[PDB]
Amino acid sequence: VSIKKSSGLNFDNTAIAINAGKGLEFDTNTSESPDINPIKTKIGSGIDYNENGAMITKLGAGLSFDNSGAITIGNKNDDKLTLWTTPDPSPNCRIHSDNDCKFTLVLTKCGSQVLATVAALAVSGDLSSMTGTVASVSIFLRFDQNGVLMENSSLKKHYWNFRNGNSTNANPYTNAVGFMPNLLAYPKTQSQTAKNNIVSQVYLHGDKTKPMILTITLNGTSESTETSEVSTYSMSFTWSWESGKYTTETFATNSYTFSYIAQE
Amino acid sequence: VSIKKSSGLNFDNTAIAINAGKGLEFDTNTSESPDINPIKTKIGSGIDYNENGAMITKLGAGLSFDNSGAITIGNKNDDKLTLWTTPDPSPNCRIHSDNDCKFTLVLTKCGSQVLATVAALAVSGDLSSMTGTVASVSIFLRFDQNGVLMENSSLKKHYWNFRNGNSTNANPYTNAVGFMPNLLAYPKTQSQTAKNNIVSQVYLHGDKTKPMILTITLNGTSESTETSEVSTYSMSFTWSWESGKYTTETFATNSYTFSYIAQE
Amino acid sequence: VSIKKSSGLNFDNTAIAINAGKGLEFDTNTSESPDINPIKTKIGSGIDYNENGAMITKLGAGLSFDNSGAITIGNKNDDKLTLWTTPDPSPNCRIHSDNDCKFTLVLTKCGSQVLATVAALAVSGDLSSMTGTVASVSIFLRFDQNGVLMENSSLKKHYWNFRNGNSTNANPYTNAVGFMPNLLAYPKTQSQTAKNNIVSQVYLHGDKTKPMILTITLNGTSESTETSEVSTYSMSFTWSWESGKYTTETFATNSYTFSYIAQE
Repeated sequence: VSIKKSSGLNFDNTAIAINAGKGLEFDTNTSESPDINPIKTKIGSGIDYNENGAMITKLGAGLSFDNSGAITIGNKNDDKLTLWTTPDPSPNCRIHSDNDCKFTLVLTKCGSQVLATVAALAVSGDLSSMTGTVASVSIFLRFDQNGVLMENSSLKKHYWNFRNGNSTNANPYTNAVGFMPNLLAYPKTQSQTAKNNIVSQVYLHGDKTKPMILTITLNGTSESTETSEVSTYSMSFTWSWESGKYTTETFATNSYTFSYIAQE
Repeated sequence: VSIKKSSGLNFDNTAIAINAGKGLEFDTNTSESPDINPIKTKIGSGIDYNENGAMITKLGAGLSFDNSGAITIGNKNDDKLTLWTTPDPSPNCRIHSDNDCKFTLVLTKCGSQVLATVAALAVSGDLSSMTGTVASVSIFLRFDQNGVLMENSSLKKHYWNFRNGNSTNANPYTNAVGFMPNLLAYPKTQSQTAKNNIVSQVYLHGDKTKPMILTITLNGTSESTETSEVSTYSMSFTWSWESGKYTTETFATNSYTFSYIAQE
Repeated sequence: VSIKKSSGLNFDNTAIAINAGKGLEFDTNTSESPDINPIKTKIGSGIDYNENGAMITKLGAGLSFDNSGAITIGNKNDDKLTLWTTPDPSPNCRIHSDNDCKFTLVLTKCGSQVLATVAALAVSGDLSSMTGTVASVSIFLRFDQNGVLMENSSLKKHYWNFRNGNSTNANPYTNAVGFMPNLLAYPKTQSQTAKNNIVSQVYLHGDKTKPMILTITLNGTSESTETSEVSTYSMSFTWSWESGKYTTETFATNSYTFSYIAQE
């Protein structure tokens, strides 16, 4: 028996056998091993086996296959690079009384930063009924060390979750630290550090004659320190204006875009 | 004829054969088949073969090969994650009269949101010659149910397509739904719902003494309801100021950044 | 000897050999080659070999493996899709005198655009001590043809690098053109082209009563034309307010979000 060792064949005690090297190996966990030890590919990270025994790239969060079977950015329904209240939230927030507001917030992770958009809409009355001697509105979000929404927030927990189409995951998320405001950039503190805020002039109902100041706070003064409810990450949105004004108006803001350094 | 079956080979009808396992198969599509089938690799979604027969990961939109043969994000040339008018557009928009303005708009898909940058430059004359009794400028985009720009838009159709280097795709796109404003978040309506708008104070020619208000509208009020030309998605840009101002000025805005929840 | 050609084996002049097809080849580099060449997988771009000899997807910038070993978007210990000064810079910038300011700037690549966040803080005195009939503060970044920070810049070179956790890359970056402002969209010019800037009203210390104008310049008039130090790309941040105001105040800004079209 003459073999061509120059092409993957060799001996083992004068017994012919295919000399497999890289990317190749023998399936040890065969029903007939060592007798029947079929040769197969040696895979690792990023690759997996199809139900049909075919090798495929194992895709994770953020990726998916297109039509030609190529890998593209984007997710097949489930999307964990987006944390939100859903694009069209039912009353889900409290400003002065329970469920008096529809709060909209979409956090999209873009690596070291989070791109966000926000909008609020009262659904129980005019400003005068939600403020008192106050000429401001405040919506706050407190998160534990895992990025999980805490009870002492203005937003109801049920529909604050990762994206799933135009809705959210049926199951509550357990970790979103990648969406939290970076603690080195925005430390926890009682002192209002300029860098912790994003301050702009906005307009009630988009009306130029009805200006307001929107102040967004990352950690810092928006952190909860109450006994038993100390938050690690936090973020609040405050709208202020000249006392006496808009008393009869209905609180309704225009969508607002902003971004911040992420914790990880 | 001694075969150590523990190493890939086997005995089929007293004939030495290769016992192929996971990730390996026999090419039954060779000129000389099924009598002579070589051993090829078993591959599925995410994997392909180049001309040299080597295995490579099949990349789609958003991904590309690093000069080190690594998979990285981004397509310097053909890029389906960017719908724009090119960065250096020629007279391509109509404010008052044909081609009287250069309109620059870049929509960059960031998953659940679209990050965008906009700028406009009149190239035919001063504000007076483009408004009339109106102290404002409007640029609107109408899209069919597939995200294709409709005839009833201020922007011309030729150079509004997916990115390719610093220019556009040669072939007109047929779907950009993932770039369209989310209908649940921004419904089509005859009503000025605050959330459908983004409103900020901008400055003409970047001069602090020449303030203007910029109202970007998503769907809703910017939708086209005209018989035969009813849009599904739309966005408009309106710049307004005190009537009787900047009559001899050239309309030139600074670059503005905003983002919005995408349809998908 | 009989052989089953329909199963990967063939005859080369009476020599039994394995008929290698797509995705396979013979390792002709072994210590025993060119005679005892084992059979191995033919690999190309996107794929690499484990130390264990297994096949794995070769991941580059922007990608990484998660728990289940799947390919996911995101990079912790090395993110070349983020060029920053680190989230918590020590004095690292010069406004009037050396190290008199903590300049924070994060540039995150989002395909065709760079998403950015900026914030500055003086750490040596008040506004009067940094101005003098000025009524403004400027911070400029000049870059060479590779996107490498130049000497005639306000920011110290040391900690302006790609991201690594909450710090920077141990090694100085040699190319970041991908983070530079597009030259076609924002040309180099002694002329103040409206589109080259981004202008907004901000507030000192987030105090509604202490407004300022923030002018960001992409290339254009921010480019250095000095002999021997002629920048290719550049960006500047200029804060101006009404003369005579805020002389005893310390310069502190709120975080500012903005974006621009990238060079590549």
